[PDB]
Amino acid sequence: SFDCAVCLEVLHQPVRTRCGHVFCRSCIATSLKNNKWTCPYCRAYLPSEGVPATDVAKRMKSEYKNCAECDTLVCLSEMRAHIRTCQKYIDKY
Amino acid sequence: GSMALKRIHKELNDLARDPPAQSRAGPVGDDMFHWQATIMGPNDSPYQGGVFFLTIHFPTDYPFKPPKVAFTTRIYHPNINSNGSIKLDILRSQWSPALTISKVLLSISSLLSDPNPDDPLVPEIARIYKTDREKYNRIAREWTQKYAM
Ligand SMILES: [Zn+2]
Ligand SMILES: [Zn+2]
Ligand SMILES: [Zn+2]
Repeated sequence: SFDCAVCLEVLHQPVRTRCGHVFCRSCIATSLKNNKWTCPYCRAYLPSEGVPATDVAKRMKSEYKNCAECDTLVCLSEMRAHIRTCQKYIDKY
Repeated sequence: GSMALKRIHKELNDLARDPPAQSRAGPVGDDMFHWQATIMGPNDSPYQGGVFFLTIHFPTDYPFKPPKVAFTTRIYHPNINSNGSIKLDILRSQWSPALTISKVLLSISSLLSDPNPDDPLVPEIARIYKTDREKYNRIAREWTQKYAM
């Protein structure tokens, strides 16, 4: 599973914490404004966002998934890029 | 569309796709930030066979703050008062952004199964849960029959 536990969408700019938990750059960033120095999954202390999960980024390039709204087949590494330019998604919000 | 709205919408999709067994929750009209939830009284608890109604108010910075959740159905419990306010750590200082409304409903279900006499909201019911369980079980099943049935 390449889902982010915070936004519950496919990961975008995946970042791994001290505690081995993987989130969108922007989701772990935002969590640390609200609840600072705290992992938004396991509540453990965090000195920082973590590091790029380049191992996770890599395997998402070789994974595919049909879009929840329009059902077109999308590379996992490109899913965020699709959903922000998917008319159905946009016609919901 | 805010991240709060997208996340509340995602959670609603997931609950329709893989329904829970002893919980229904859904928006009230077109207000996506205002949900009503039903939970069954847990089997092998004094609440069994009762249906309990809950009001869920989502904050505009969801999921970084917890939903506000109160019982509308009256219930005899040390951690739920007459106003239907719930003392539950994950609805307060132990909220985390990874928690979802279904994890909240299950956590509330378990609070019916295993009350928290230490750190109570209704000291009179806490006192009785601690000293004479059979009494708490008698009165709780009495309130379930009048209110939740
Ligand atoms: Zn995310
Ligand atoms: Zn963690
Ligand atoms: Zn699409």
